[PDB]
Amino acid sequence: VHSHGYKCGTRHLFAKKFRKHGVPSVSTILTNFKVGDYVDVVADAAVRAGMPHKYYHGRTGIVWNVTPRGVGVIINKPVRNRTVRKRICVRFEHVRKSRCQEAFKQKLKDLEAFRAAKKAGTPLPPKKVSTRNGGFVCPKKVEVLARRTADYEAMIPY
Amino acid sequence: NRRLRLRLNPFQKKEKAMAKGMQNKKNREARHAAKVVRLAKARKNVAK
Amino acid sequence: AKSKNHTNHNQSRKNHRNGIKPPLPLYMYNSKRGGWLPALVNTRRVRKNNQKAALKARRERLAAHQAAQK
Amino acid sequence: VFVRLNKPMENMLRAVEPYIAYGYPSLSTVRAMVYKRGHLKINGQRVKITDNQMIKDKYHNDDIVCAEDIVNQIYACGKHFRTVTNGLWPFKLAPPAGGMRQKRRHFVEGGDYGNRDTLINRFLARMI
Amino acid sequence: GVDLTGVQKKKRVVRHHTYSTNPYIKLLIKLYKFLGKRTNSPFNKLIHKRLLKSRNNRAPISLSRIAVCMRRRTVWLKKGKKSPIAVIVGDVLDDVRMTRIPALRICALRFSKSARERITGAGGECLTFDQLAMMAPTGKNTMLLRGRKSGRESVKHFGAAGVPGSHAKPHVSSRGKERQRSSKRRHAFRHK
RNA sequence: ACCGAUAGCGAACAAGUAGCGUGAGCGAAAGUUUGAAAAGUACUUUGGAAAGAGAGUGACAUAGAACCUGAAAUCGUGACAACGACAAUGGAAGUACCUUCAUUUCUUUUUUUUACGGCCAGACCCAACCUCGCCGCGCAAUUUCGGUUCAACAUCCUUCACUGUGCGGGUUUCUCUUUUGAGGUCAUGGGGUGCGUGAGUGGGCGGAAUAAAGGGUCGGUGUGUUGUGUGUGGGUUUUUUCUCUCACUCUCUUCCUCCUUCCCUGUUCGUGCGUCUCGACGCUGGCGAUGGAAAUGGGGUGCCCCCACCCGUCUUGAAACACGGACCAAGGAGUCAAACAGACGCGCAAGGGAGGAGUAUGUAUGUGAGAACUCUUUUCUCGUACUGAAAGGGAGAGUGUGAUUUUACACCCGUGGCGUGCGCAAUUUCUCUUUUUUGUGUUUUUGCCCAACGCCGGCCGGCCCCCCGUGGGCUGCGCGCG
RNA sequence: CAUAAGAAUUGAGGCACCAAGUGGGCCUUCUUCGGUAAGCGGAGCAGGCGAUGCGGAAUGAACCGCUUAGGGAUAUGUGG
RNA sequence: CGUGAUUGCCCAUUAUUCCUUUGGUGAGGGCGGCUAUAUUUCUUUGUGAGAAAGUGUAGCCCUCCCGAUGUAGACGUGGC
Repeated sequence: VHSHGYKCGTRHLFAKKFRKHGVPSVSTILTNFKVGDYVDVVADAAVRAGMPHKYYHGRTGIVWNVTPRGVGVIINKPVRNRTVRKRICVRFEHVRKSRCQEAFKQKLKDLEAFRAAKKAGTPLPPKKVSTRNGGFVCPKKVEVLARRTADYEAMIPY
Repeated sequence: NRRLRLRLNPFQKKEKAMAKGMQNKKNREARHAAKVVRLAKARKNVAK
Repeated sequence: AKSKNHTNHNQSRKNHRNGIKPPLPLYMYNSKRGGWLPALVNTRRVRKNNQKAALKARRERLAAHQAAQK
Repeated sequence: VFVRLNKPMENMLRAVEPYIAYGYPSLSTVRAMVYKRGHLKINGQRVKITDNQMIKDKYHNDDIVCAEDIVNQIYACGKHFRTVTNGLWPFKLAPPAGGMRQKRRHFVEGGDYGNRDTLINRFLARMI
Repeated sequence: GVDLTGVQKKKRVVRHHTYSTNPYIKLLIKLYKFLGKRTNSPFNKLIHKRLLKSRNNRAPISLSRIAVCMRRRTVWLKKGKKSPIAVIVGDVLDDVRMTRIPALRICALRFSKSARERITGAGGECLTFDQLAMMAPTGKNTMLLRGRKSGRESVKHFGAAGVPGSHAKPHVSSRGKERQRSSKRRHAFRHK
């Protein structure tokens, strides 16, 4: 059985990788928040505080909190027969807003905007096509296949 | 069970009564078809 | 005869007996506890407020019995 | 069962091939299922079908009334496909004087499994 | 080839060839069972059903919590309907808090002596459900009182890894100082 | 509200005996004639003798002192018309034998077998699932060398093969052009019967349709036409001239060399025809078998076919070469019981439970009933706020209200989320009712829970430099409408 | 809640009380460690067996097929 | 020619189907003081013979439905 640091390491994961070294950007810091955001978790390294244990990068949870430097994310962690919500104390630097949800809503409103426009706003306005289908065809030059060995002396392994 | 069958299609009895068109009718088709294609056939011809 | 340790098999089968639960997650509302104290202080001041909404749950009651009681 | 087809749904079926046979029903056949194993599920109770009033009683609601709507709804869908189907009672066919053999797997890749497409009718018919 | 049952042959749960030893009930149920189903009345049915349970499952209700109900009348209508029907499948116990509260009509299993009286005496009315139903078929301006449940003590004795989340009182032997409670009310021994 | 002679004391018995052990001590086994009684079998007679056989007694000796009964294991016998490749008993199955049970029965009754609407399934017989298209075919043609003959030539063609001409007559469309359609095919069943009230056997006469026909009409399509136009991209085209048309694309052309809708002009097919139909229900009969004995149906043994490993148990796994298990009686193992958790019935309910006791008066043994009846003042006891080690405090911090809410007022829901419910409107019919159905409203978080104050004790005493007040601010088996 | 365009399900969900019986496993497709190896050892996944029989593999705990009311009638399974 | 001799099969507790059984958070109903509902069935293409014909029918009865192997272990009995 194995050794256990709460920050017990790995091979090639935590290490800060391919030209991706160094501090978080100021863009990172310019960000802005509100709570309830569904944001995803990543690990810089940078400061080895506010830094989750292993579970958590690549997972999406929801923020419940914004503290000075940091934000609270409750995440559902799967134990036995359940997922428990865990509320984790990160400083802001280790988390980011997805698109996961964004689209859904985005579309939903956009669509509504259109659906609404379409009735009950002014205009009227084509989008898409159906799915997939049949068709007339006037092709104009079919081929076939003849494979391997003819002129194999030109090619193949030795 | 014409009855439930008939519930489900009532044209069916009359279909059944009249075979949905028997034999004379069933042998008649081809022969038109056969010439007819030839008429169709015939058209493209020269215009190639 | 080497005396085996332990394992995990059967488990997802066991785990799936009784399933994989979350609980109506956001209960309808949170599970309580914690936060940033300057925010928490402020939120109480906008829940001060509750005695206002209790007199809005009484505003309607008065309207029904002052319009007419007939 | 009957299946509405669009890409996932093409996909769930896509995975499942050596466990299933599926393909393209025929109107004859459809009708015929509609005979043989014709049932509706009716607040439960699995009941072999009888009449277009019940059908309407369940499916007046998509202004279906009869099986010919149903079959129509099968071949020609409606997207009340779902709706129609779900109230079905599940079809149970027959042993079929035409085993599967080669110790299973797909048609070309075995026995039989996979999509018998139009050949499903051909197949299915001995099985109903 | 059968396949998963979501639990096979579906468990007592809410029950059938049924409960306690009081004769009357047995009638009641016969009476009422027709009524909810075959006098299509959710209320009746409800009644019917509601009749069926066990004592816990009929933990009482008491009066002042009805007061409120007769504040409801008061924010109901200007008042064409001007009447209201209380139900409790238990005994009505007296409360205390008010006890100068008005009269009114309550439809119960049992009213305490005192209560019964005093209620009635206050112009109230204690009607048994025979005294209800019959002369009350169908709801409408009925008020189900669904009892309580909660404030039993039993649940108290649910919980003890005394984490900051679990705050609950064990079935233990101190009835006084220590005798199994030495810290927690001090942070220190055997921590939290 | 005990045990029943292996029980029950050790000991129902001359038992704490007998017995046993040096001794200490250890310390058993062991029940019943008589409807009434010995009336306890005289007598005969054989028999050494026992004894026997008789007899004799007695209801009964299958009661003769082994006495009530007399279980099982085990064995003789009788009796057996019972059977045997050889495991053995075993399943299953049927027959034979059967001791067999129970049932029903004919000159108008049963019984085995035929037979029977509509049904109510299953199998046969013929039709077709279309179709654009090759394929080919034919011709000619080239190439193209083979059978004839002894071989060559005929017979460049036996033909495979090619290439061109020409054709549209002709197989593909396989248990894939349906997996189509009914016609009786009459063989199979593992039968078959009973709502009703009744518009009504309504319907069933067109309906169908290859199609011929006719185009026409518009409509769908490949093309030539581009009729373009659009697209411009390349060249020793900065640019302009010049050259390549390539890519697209418009109408167009209605080119079609092309579909189809419609509508006419055929054919078919059935129902029509006529309206009667009718398509929404067979213990019966025919076969042979008593007339009080049987017979149909049920029990038992044997026998044959097939089928098919010792139980229990421990184990990962036991048919093992794991253990225990020769047999039959009678024994022979999950108890009483506190606090306590749930469940449930059960009582009453903030009280409840007495409870210890004690009194208490006749039913009449008794009596002035642990147990009868109780019956109970005092209450006792637990319960009907909790919190603090404490010292100690302590809950409508009601609600509401004023409120600069020490206070002071008022006095029939703390704040939100949910709520069987109740309300309203639309919604169906119904006279109206009923009121189906719709559409909503609304309402205490004691209906449940959630979610947030609030509240008690608690703790830090906050805010602030420190401390106090507007007011804090951490915490707990607390409190929030008994 | 349409797209003009891209589910299916959902023989209920919610929710809970409380007590058992269990903790030696073993077998397998798959991955994989130790060691030559081992019907060996030792893990990972899924499935079994265990704790089920039926039907198949002349023979088999775990292979094939398939699981089971009691039957009846029919047809298949694996397998012939 | 165009198929057709004509019918390639044999055989599990699976499957269908069918019956009876059984349980079920199962479905129905009739559950009336003569309209009706079960029992028994004719005369037997459109009958409950309320009146052809005997018998039963007080909250249960009478129809319907899904499911139905299970060790340990548990629970149940209008079980013994």
